[PDB]
Formats: sequence, structure tokens, C-alpha cells
Amino acid sequence: KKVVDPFSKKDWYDVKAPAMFNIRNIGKTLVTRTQGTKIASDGLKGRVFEVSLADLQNDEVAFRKFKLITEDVQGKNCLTNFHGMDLTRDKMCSMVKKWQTMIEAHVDVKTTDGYLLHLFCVGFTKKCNNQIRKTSYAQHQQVRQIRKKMMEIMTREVQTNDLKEVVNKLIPDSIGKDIEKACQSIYPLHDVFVRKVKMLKKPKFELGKLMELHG
Amino acid sequence: MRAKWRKKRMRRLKRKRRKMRQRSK
Amino acid sequence: SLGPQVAEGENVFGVCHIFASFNDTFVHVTDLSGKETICRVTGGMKVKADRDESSPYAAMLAAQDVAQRCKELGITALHIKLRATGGNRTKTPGPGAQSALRALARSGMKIGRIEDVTPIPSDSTRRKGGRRGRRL
Amino acid sequence: RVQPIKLARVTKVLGRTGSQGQCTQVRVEFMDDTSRSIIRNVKGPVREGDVLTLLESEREARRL
Amino acid sequence: MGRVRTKTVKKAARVIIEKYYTRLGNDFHTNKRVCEEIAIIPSKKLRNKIAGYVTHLMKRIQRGPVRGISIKLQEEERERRDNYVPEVSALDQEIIEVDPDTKEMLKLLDFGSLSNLQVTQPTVGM
Amino acid sequence: TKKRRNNGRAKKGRGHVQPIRCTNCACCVPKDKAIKKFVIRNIVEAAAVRDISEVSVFDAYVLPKLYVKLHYCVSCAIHSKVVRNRSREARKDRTPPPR
Amino acid sequence: MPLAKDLLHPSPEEEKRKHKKKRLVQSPNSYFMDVKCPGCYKITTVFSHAQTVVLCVGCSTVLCQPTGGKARLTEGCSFRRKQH
RNA sequence: CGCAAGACGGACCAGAGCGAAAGCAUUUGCCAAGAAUGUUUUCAUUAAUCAAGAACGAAAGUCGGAGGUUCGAAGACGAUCAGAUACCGUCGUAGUUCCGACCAUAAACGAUGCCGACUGGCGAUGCGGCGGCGUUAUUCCCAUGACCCGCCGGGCAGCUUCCGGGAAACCAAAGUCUUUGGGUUCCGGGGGGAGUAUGGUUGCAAAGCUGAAACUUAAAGGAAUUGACGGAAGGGCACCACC
Repeated sequence: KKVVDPFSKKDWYDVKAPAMFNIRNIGKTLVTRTQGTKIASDGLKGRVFEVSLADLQNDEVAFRKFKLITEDVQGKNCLTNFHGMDLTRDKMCSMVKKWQTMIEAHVDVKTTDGYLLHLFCVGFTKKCNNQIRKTSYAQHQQVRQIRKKMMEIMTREVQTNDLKEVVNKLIPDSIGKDIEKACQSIYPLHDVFVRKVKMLKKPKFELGKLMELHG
Repeated sequence: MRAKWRKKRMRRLKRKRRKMRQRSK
Repeated sequence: SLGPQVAEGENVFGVCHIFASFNDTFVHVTDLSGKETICRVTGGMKVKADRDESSPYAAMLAAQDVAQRCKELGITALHIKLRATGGNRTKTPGPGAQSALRALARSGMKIGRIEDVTPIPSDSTRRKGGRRGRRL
Repeated sequence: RVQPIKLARVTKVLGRTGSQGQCTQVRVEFMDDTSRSIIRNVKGPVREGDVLTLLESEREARRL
Repeated sequence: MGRVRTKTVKKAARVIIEKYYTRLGNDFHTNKRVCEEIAIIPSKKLRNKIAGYVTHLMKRIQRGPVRGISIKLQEEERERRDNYVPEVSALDQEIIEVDPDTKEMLKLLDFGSLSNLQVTQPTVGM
Repeated sequence: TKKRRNNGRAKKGRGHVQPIRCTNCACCVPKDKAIKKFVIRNIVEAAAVRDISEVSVFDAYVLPKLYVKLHYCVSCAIHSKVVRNRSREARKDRTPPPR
Repeated sequence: MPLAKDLLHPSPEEEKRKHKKKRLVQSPNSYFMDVKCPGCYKITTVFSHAQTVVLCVGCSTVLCQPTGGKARLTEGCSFRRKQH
């Protein structure tokens, strides 16, 4: 392409979030307006947006990022749905430090809806307030007992819920707080998070369920 | 590395001497 | 030109990708999904000798050239993503990194959040240069 | 494209720089906004309270 | 430039002040006349340098001690911090508390009967 | 004659220890011979912070840190002045420099 | 140790501190005790470093559990040592 | 934005752990093995060190199958230079990965055989056991986990001292030696010629093991001291140095 001012041929569209988030407008995006065998909506669909939770929800922390996908276009609006979540680079780099044990786990699970998800969890040992020793290491069997409890709690919450109730748990991250309560009888833990979620497979398109998440 | 190279020089001379003598009879 | 038809009291955001290494620096601004390019300018477009392409000055001149084209197309604020080369290599940003960021601020763009984006392996293929390293 | 001339006042001298000690290193305060101060390198003899003429304000330099 | 004073100047000035403190003062032109009659100095230019450092030392001695110099006026008030102070008319009195393991140590030594008591913390402070 | 009691390495009670490749020259050396440096800095310099805080869209934001861990061989650590040579009795001091 | 401490008369606090094989004459740290439980009350004898899961004459499911050191009693009414 | 293939397990990671040594770091399961500790269990001298003989043994290399992402001997080119068959750059064969046979070497190092006894002090650290006032978690106590204060085995190490030793550097062993003897295996005899010639033996090959003499020579070597010197580092100086 060597077009004279191709920005003369572009239409701006709006981008709209799912109805859970307290702030529902994402921003604006470009596409080339329709021509023979190349429609505008086919260029707008399947695009990914990555947004800080503090721009979706009013009172929240900035260090969780959510991924959203476009599914259909209505008038000048692009309508979006959930695709995953992650932690910012500078958060994870600040937690990993010397003289501690780091514990990690992962699971594959389905909702009551047809979605197949994969989840990752992390936790770190706690220095006790009287401790005069320099290091806070767990023994190998204590680490194995904690990892089974991470997987046990993390599978329980997804199997009996839909994607609506799953995202409502991830916004405050009640999953990581329940693991942090349960493990204190084995070894005290000080940072605990569901640090990443990936989607592996999903059901048919279902316009009625899409609009139930938007009305 | 002069000693390692003097060792290599002797090995190639011995390989020549091997092939030269064992041809004779 | 044509940005969004709203033009008072609120911002229109883009994403700026800054890739700063030794040898060169890129300034590249995109749509909020990353799929459509708005403009791209580099250190080697501004200077006329290869030594200077990674310099603080060339990076300042590239950032001023990008910020004028943003306002001309109706964008008012930027999110920033910063890269060093990554992989097997050094993963510290090159010398032109600091100059591009202040130059798009001083030329009137509003600043959103900023992120480090360099690619890191959990473990990697064998690095170039042999067992004895590059020797000088 | 073009940018205007700026005038700035010397507030402190910091030391001498270059291969033969040729350039003084100095802190200057802009005369259109008393809050804005930067560091520069100067070729001649310099004294506290001198005024410099800057052909670009946006460039700043450390130890050459 | 360099205005540092050599040991010939600094030693002669100290020995003058040890012997003639009662003659000296802050006026350089009077010190310059005193130093000419209490000592034999070979040069006018050396006499001026000695009276100069003597004038500097008098202005220091008016504030506190100088470690290389001594005078009766400063020694007799040191001798008044020596001997006994005006601070108190009696000792700090022997009515002081005792810990349970010191009470037990005194019990085995056939003593006690004049001290109050209390216990420390439940576990060693961290 | 022997120069150091530890042979210039941390290895005691072990046979083999894995190598690493240096951040300057990609030479190959043991993980416990390599000289360590962990650097934590702001993304924005102490001169530039004021110019970037005033153009910010937010009423409150805190600029992020950059984290990098570096590894050197003896030749790079000496040439880049990370370490200096020391007096025969001063070589015994294991405490890091003052702040 | 000073230059002149006599070796024939260690105090009982010097002797109780050291290892069983390194005392002046050898002696074990283990002991025999008599043990009693609720529901059936026939008293029985146990060794403090037992390896067996002991069952009482009262036929209860466990009197004590074995362990890497001393065995642990199931909250029984006695841990009393026999004197000799 | 999405797909495919082969290699690798960062940060946490330490004078920390395990193994006869070579060596050993994503998750979960299965198979056989092991040190230390606890013990008022059992046999009752069954032990220590070893010609002959035997198992394991980094990387590179050889033979027969499969795979081939990254890196890269030989090789083709661009630079640098008096030349540059090199150091620096672009490309790339064998190899680098897996399976089945060979090979037996290394600064294979603590440059320091194994077993047993005795001779100073101090603070930490990993494992098992013993005792104790509090704080914290689960259920409401009890028991048990994370922390805190001591003691005992045996482990990788550290600091200190006129134990004592040594040519010294240094060493709690490299000590208990002319005041010379606890047991036992291998092995050195001034520097070169030389790990060479010749015979034997093992191997597909490369090569491994065993191994001389004629002749030649006044020193070769170890630890430490004072200078001089460095394309080593840190302070300071000079118009016979520079701006």
C-alpha cells in the first residue's frame, strides 16, 4: 500500500466492557470502512484489549490486568467478553527475594458453563516476628502438603460455578485469601495470589448469553 | 601451551614412524 | 485528518511502544488493541551516521516527530511499553530510552501508566560467541 | 520545526570537565520560570550570577 | 601561597606563654615589644612571626585549655574539680531493689532484709 | 604458592557445579565463581521525574522500579571497576562496602 | 576444665549431662512404668521407648503409639516410673 | 492474532544438601536402595589393610539406527595489517539431542591413602533425639505445626591463640620426632635424552598399559627480602608538560 492519506478511509468505533465492571467504557479503535469482499466487522472481531483493574473497577488495586475479546459489532459499538488475567511485571519481581521458600501450583478445570480454564497460584513463607535466625525455609513434605491444599481449594471454587461467578471471585481475589488462611497450620505464608488465568476451550457463540452479560 | 603442543608434535611423528616401519615386512 | 468527534473535557488514548537498545531506538504508536499502526519513527531516520543512531539526541528528535502526528490525528494521551532486546541478550534498556520518554511529555502528550515488557526465558537455547566469550 | 532562544542565570559552579580541564560544569535557572533549573557545560571563564544564552533548552548534559 | 608556621616559631611561642602569661594580651604591637626583652631573637622578621602566633594563642587561652600549655590560673580550678564537688551532701542511698536470683544468692551468704523485689518478662527478649 | 584459602570459589562438600554465561562477553564460568550484582532503579531518572509527574493523567501515581540481576567473570569485574585488587591482609575482609 | 580438677568424683550434674556410653560407668536413660486406662482398670507395665503398639489386658484399641524417641500414651491415668 | 518442531529448566539458589568417585534442581505416580538418630532387642570376634581378579568412570572420539530448534571444529567470504592461513563480523559441514555397542583418559585437585588413640577457646549452620517460662494456628481444652532458650550424638565449614611443628608460605593438623618403634597398601632418589627406542598385550581405529640405554651437563628448583619495570590500580605535581 502507498495510499495518499489512508486515515481518510478509517472509521472510529467505541469498545464496551461486560456488566460486572463498575466502569463500562474501554476506549475507541480504528478500522477501514467496508469494500467488496472485505467488511469492517470482520476486521473488528477477535481483537484483544488488556486493562488495569483500577480502570474497570472504582476502588481497586492497579497491579491486576484483565484481557477482553471483541465478539460482535452493533451500530458503532464493539461488544467484549473475558479472555484471561495476569499480574504486572514489577509486582512479581518485587516478591521473589533471598532467604525464603517459594511455592507454586496449577490446575485444569471446567465451569458449569462449557468453558475450560487453566489457573496458576503462588505463595511465599513468612518470617515470624520473634525470629533471630536469618532464613525461613520449609521442608520438602511441608511444601508437598501446602501444594495439595492450593490445588484442593483452587479446584473447589470453579467446578460448581459459571464464568460470571468465577470473575466475581477474581476481582477481589478471595481464592488467594482462603489458601493463606488454611496453610497457617503447616507453615505461615505472607504473599499468596492467583497470579495468572488462561482459557483453553469455550462453547458455541450463544448471542442470548452474550447479551445477558451486557444488559 | 608448549608442553601440550610438544606432546601433539611427538604423536604425529610416531604415527609417521608406525606407518613407515610396518610397510617394510 | 480525523480523530474521534468528541474534542472537549476528556482524553483519547493510544499505546506507545519504545524499543531502545544499543545500535538503535524505535518509537511506535498504535491503537489501544495494538493491531492498527498510527505512526513509527526511529533513530536512524534522524541522524546520517551509524555511531549516532542509539544516541539520546536522535531519540529526542524521533519522539518530537511522533507526538506532532498524534495531535494531528486527534490522540491526546499515551500508555507506555518499554523494551530492551531480551532473550539470551543483556535485558538493560539502551542509552536513548530516557530521552524519548521526556521528549513526548515536554511536547504536550498526557501520560498514562508505564510498563517494562522485555522478553525473559524460563530457560534458553545456547548463546552465541563460544565457551571463551568475545575477547577484546 | 523552529524553537526560540532562552535566557538562564548561573546559580552554582560544580567543577571542571573535558580532557584538558577546558569546560566548566554549571547549574542554571531559567528567567521565565524561577522553579526550572538544569545543568550545563560552558567553554569560557564563568562567575556566579552570569546570564547564558541557550539555543536549545531541552538538551541536558552530564560529564560530556 | 602557604602561611603554615614551622616548629621553630610554634615551640618558641609556647615557651614564652608558659613563663610570661601575666605580661601578655591581645595587642600585637605590645606583644611585639614584650617578646624583644624576655628573649634573644636573631632576626626582626622572626620576632614578628613569634609575636603573631603568641597573639593567636592568647585569644584561644581565653576560651578553654590548649593541650601543650599550662598556667596556675587554669590548674587551680582543675584542682577544684579534683577534691570534692558541691553536687550533694550525702551518697546515693543504699535503698535499692533486688531480683529473685540475687535474693537467693544473698540468702546463701546469710544476708538480705532491706530491699523490695519484682520479676522480669516470661521469655528472653528478642 | 596458594593465594586464597577458598581457592577463589564457594565450593566445599561438592564435586561439580553448573556454569553460567556472562552479561558482557558470554564467557563460560561456574555459578559460585561468578561475581553477583542485583540492581534496583526507577524507570524515570531523578532529573526527569518532575516533568513526567505534571503531565500525568492521574491525581496519584507512583513510577515503577526496574529489576535486573548481573553476572561477571573476574576479567570483566576488574576491567569495569566492579572490584579492585587489595593488600595481603585486607583480602581477608568479607564485609561489603559502607553506605 | 582447669589444670587441677579431680577425675574420681564428678558431681551428679556433670554426670547427668553427658552421653550414656561416655559416663564414668555406663547407665541407660530409658525406664519401666505402670499404666492404667478408662473403662477397664487392670494395671499393666510398659517400656518408655517401645516399638510395639501395646494393647492392654482391658482390650482397648491402643494403649500407646511408637515414635522416633519416647512412645506416647493415649491420655492414660499413669506415667509413673518404677523405682528400680 | 494463531499454528508447528527440537533444545533447556532462569529468579528462589546459599562457603546449603545427597552420592564410592564421575556427578545430581518443573509437576505427579510406581520400583528397589541408604546415612545419622532412638533402643535395658539379637549373633558373639564374625575384624583392619590389601599381589591376582572385578564393577563404575566428565568432555572429545569411533560403528549401526532415528531426529535436526539453537550453537558451531573444517570450509567459503567482509574487515584489520608489513603479512594475518588469527583475535572482530556474516554464512556453514561434522558434531551438539535420543536408542544400542565401543573407548578408559583430565589441573579425574583438598596438587594432601585408609583404620584407631590423645592434645586449647568461641559463635553459627543442616539432620535425629531430650528438657523449658511465653507468643501464634487449628477444634473449647489435650496432642501437633511456625518462633524463642539450653543439652547430647554424628556432618559441611568459619574465627581466634606463644599447643606444637616447619626452609618459610602456612597447618588443630601438615601436632604428640635425635626425648627418633600403634597397624597396613602404593611410591620418590641432581638436570636432560624421555614417557622416546625395542619386545609383549588390549582396540574397528584413534590409541591405552608396561618401558630402557649410549650420550650430555654445574647446576635446574622451592619460600621469602630490597630494588627496577608494567599497553595494572589510587592520590598529588611541572609553560625544560598540555589547554
